Amino acid sequence: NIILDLLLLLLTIIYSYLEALVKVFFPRKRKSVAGEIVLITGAGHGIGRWTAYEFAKQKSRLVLWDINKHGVEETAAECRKLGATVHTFVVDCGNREDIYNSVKQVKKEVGDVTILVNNAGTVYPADLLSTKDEEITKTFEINILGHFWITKALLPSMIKRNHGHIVTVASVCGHEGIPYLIPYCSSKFAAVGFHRALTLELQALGITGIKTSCLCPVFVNTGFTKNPSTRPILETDTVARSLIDGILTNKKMIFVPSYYNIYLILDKFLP
Amino acid sequence: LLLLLTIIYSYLEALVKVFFPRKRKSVAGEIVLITGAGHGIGRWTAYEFAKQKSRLVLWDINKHGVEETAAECRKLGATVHTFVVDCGNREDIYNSVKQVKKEVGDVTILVNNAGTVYPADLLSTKDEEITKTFEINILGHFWITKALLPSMIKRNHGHIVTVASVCGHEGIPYLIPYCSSKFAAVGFHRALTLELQALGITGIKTSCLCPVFVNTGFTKNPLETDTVARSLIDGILTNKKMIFVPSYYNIYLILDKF
Ligand SMILES: NC(=O)c1ccc[n+]([C@@H]2O[C@H](COP(=O)([O-])OP(=O)(O)OC[C@H]3O[C@@H](n4cnc5c(N)ncnc54)[C@H](O)[C@@H]3O)[C@@H](O)[C@H]2O)c1
Ligand SMILES: NC(=O)c1ccc[n+]([C@@H]2O[C@H](COP(=O)([O-])OP(=O)(O)OC[C@H]3O[C@@H](n4cnc5c(N)ncnc54)[C@H](O)[C@@H]3O)[C@@H](O)[C@H]2O)c1
Ligand SMILES: O=C(NC[C@]1(O)CC[C@H](COc2ccccc2F)CC1)c1ccc(O)c(F)c1
Ligand SMILES: O=C(NC[C@]1(O)CC[C@H](COc2ccccc2F)CC1)c1ccc(O)c(F)c1
Repeated sequence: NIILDLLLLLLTIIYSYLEALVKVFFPRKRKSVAGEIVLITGAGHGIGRWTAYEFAKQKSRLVLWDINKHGVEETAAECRKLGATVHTFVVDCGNREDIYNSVKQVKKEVGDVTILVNNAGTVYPADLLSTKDEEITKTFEINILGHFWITKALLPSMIKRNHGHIVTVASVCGHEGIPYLIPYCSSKFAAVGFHRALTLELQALGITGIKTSCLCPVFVNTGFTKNPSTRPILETDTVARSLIDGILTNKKMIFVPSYYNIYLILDKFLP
Repeated sequence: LLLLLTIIYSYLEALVKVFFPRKRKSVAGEIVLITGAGHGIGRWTAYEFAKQKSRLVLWDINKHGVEETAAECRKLGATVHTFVVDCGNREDIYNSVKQVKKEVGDVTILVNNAGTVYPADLLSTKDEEITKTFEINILGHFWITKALLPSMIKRNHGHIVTVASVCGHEGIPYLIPYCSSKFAAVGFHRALTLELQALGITGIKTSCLCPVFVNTGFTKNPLETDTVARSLIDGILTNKKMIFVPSYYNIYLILDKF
């Protein structure tokens, strides 16, 4: 217990310092996203909202979607103060029909989205037998099925121009199971799979201009879930910074904190 | 290079399997519910359970195919009950669980095998088919497990078998909706294992079957059915959590993480 704490803590410093060393010695080049049409779902609060702020500083043209009218317009007001041109829409990102109709409006009002951030998410923590079936369905409808309908609507223009970036906001819950989050983990594993199979298909289809990134943070202080009872302290602006740095550098799998990948590599060796 | 790692891992495993073997439990007299048992993996898994002397509950939307499996199981000496159930339909699942309870009793081993696939690139897929894929390959696992888990918990004895794929571990072009639904099946199994553990439920075991392509006619040809059914039964009896078919496929998965 004292031995395994000091063992993994040393690697939380070893992997982290090794990465910050390679990041200066052999760096990945940063692209520009200025003037790109960025659509962010769940832009009304938390990660989506702070990702919208990063894109506003990057000089992108923003399209913000959310079911919360007040929340998304509040993010847009901050983005406009940052100097960005912003369009907001009230869209249920778990509703296939609402998504398609809103994509026609985005096309007519702004133009063709070049960067899609599938951020909107839901969760109803409970043990399997305490979950409501309506909750399981909502979780899948928003966390994964919505990613299909939005990507399918926006991908044809990106393919035609051979230029785009599909950003999947998953979780470390898409890599490991967590108790009381069975429907949620399952939907997040589905998001990781969509990103992986999408990357491989574009490659197989000879589509070189469309990039893919998958954001996998640990618990974040956004109010999305109730703070763990007794238990890595992660703030919203840190996650939004990690995501923007990942997108600009065309990084496929963005773990937040980046060192979290050692636990994932370790699990693939355990008895 | 990789052809050698395949022979090395395979022979290392067959060596440990005789030197330090896992003990095999009995499933004789257990009430085993197998979904999509009207053909392929589910059918040949039903045959393995019939030889194991289990009581069988076979579900499928293919009535003729499921009664054909049942006839073979009965020849093998097993008692078998068949039901025509859409394992992607929540209402049909719940009503059928009422009928299973009234006619057979409490299921102790659940095999979530029923599955669907519509190969096509993302932009060629039909939205109705993406929904069907999720409804059957994962959402159905929630409704069936939720219905059958309460009796297993009460008795602290059960086994939840998730039939996923290597597609639940790696992405495949032309199988985006399918891979996504299979990743969801792997995640359900992983989070379910960890939750039972956290809740102090020691008697309920979990296994996840992840085969590569199998010659069942599930998809057009780019591993035989009886081989997969044998691997699954050997995995269940030995309480193995992750059953890759072929078992050596795990080296490619360990390699991808580097
Ligand atoms: N918070 C964490 O601990 C954590 C960790 C890892 C990953 N994530 C993921 O990050 C994403 C954003 O979560 P967050 O922590 O910023 O949460 P949040 O509660 O701060 O905000 C999520 C936003 O999504 C919106 N939304 C919900 N349902 C929607 C729908 N049907 N249509 C449109 N918008 C909808 C909400 O209105 C809200 O503004 C989610 O996909 C979540 O699963 C969160
Ligand atoms: N065949 C492969 O290459 C392969 C590889 C890995 C995993 N798998 C998985 O193995 C499982 C079984 O596939 P298979 O290869 O034996 O296919 P199969 O075609 O031989 O049979 C699948 C069975 O599922 C039944 N089914 C389909 N929809 C159903 C529904 N709504 N309700 C009830 N039953 C339903 C079908 O009637 C059929 O009998 C699936 O979960 C599949 O995804 C298959
Ligand atoms: O950890 C996240 N939230 C915190 C919770 O809200 C509260 C704690 C429970 C886990 O509780 C236990 C775990 C193991 C044993 C016993 C527990 F009780 C998960 C939900 C969380 C939620 C979304 C994410 O996307 C994410 F990465 C992390
Ligand atoms: O491999 C399985 N089926 C085979 C196909 O039926 C036919 C080939 C395509 C993949 O094609 C390509 C992949 C990469 C590059 C170029 C391709 F053309 C998948 C579907 C298969 C199907 C279910 C499973 O569960 C599984 F594990 C495997």
